[PDB]
Parts: sequence; C-alpha cells; structure tokens
Amino acid sequence: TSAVQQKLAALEKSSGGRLGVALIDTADNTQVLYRGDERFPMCSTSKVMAAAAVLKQSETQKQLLNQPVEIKPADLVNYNPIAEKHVNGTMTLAELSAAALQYSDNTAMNKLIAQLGGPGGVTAFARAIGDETFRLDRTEPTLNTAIPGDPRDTTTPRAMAQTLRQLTLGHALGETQRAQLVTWLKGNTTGAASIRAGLPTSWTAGDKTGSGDYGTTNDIAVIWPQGRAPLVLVTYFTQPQQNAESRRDVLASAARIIAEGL
Repeated sequence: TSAVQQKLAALEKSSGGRLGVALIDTADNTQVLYRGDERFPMCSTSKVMAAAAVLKQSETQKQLLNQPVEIKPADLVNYNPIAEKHVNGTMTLAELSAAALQYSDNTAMNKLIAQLGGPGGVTAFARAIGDETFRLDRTEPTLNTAIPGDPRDTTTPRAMAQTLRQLTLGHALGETQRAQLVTWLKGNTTGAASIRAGLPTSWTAGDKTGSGDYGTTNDIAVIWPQGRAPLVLVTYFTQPQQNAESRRDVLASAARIIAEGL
C-alpha cells in the first residue's frame, strides 16, 4: 500500500524470514503496519508486560517493589547474568524488574511471572489494560521456542505497539509507575544493534529486545525523535529453520526505513 510498506516488503524479501512492523506516531496517532495483525513469538519482549503488571500491583502496595524474593540454585535457568550473583540470597521485585528488563535475566523474569501467579497472570494484566491479543503461556526458557504456527507466547505488532504506547505514554499505569517503566527501558543494555541502530543518534529511546529459536529476533521501543512527538515502534522477525542465526540488522533496517519515511 504505502511506500514505506513497500520498502519493508523488499527488506523482508531479501531477509530470508517473516517481518512484522507496527509504528504509532503520537504526533498525529497515525500508524504504519507491516504484517501488523499476524502473530509472532514475543520471546524476551514479553518481559515488558510482566514488569508492568508488577508495577500495577505496586500501585496499591507501596512497599511491594522492596519485597525480597529468594533466589535458589534450582531457580537458575539458561541466562541469568544478575540472578546468579544472588543465589542463596534475595533480590527485591524492583531489582528483579530491572534485571529482567535491562539485562533480560531469565530467572528474574520467572520471579516476576511467579509474583503474578503464573503466565496467565501476565495475560490477565494485558486484558485489563485493553490488549486482547497478547498471551503468555509458559515460563522461561520454554516461552521462547518460537515454533512457526504455535500461538503460545505470541502477540501481533499492532497489539504490542498499542499496549507499549498505553504503558509508557498513556495512563495504563499510575504516573510514578509509568515513569519507572520508562526509566528502566531507557536504561536497557541490549538494544544498540536493533531498532536503535536504524535511528539517528540524537534520537533517544528505550527498548526491550528478544531472541529465540527459529532465529527469532525482536525489539519494541519508545522513541523521542529530536524536535517531534514520541514514536512507538515494534519490529518482529522470525525464520523457517529452528537453528537460524539472529538478524538484529534486519530490525535496524526496518527502523531505518521507518525513520526515513517520517
């Protein structure tokens, strides 16, 4: 349809995979979508919803984020850069939230999921804020199997962009909580090669990346371009073979097409 959508099609064509993009420009609330209503495995981008759900709980429990949580040797999963330092000790929910969002610590995510009563608790929060698409079905690390055609642990680009806007720029969360989420996202350590690699350096942003089997490579971001209203951008990418390599460069390419199209 659009020129931007045509460029994204061309990128996808030589990418060797399936690309999903959703942009919301809050300057005018317009949207640009590519496979915007197709489902994609969220992988680590799902951590944003879990952290936000705990932030929502903290609105009625002022000391919740300071609540200690025991980390046991058995809790360690496949990637736990922060939690492994606290085995046989504790981490507060604020620490687990920061670890999950900024380092993609999987043990930390599992603690957030447990605090919400299981994967379904994350889905329940999504529904409460108006997201009828998002679904979390499993814990770390199996929520990242990313099997083609599998509806578990998926969402669509359109749905995730709308929810990320509501969480970071809208009123899904209380003012203090919304600010805390944005602060964590802006402090992410894993996104320089993804959406942000395709944006002008002056533009500041916060994001959450994701990687899974099938060469799944994702990123969701809130962007503050120089001189204009913020943008919310989601880029999902998945490939045909289970052992496919990550392609963060495809996400950066998509982001560049979006930026040049503004």
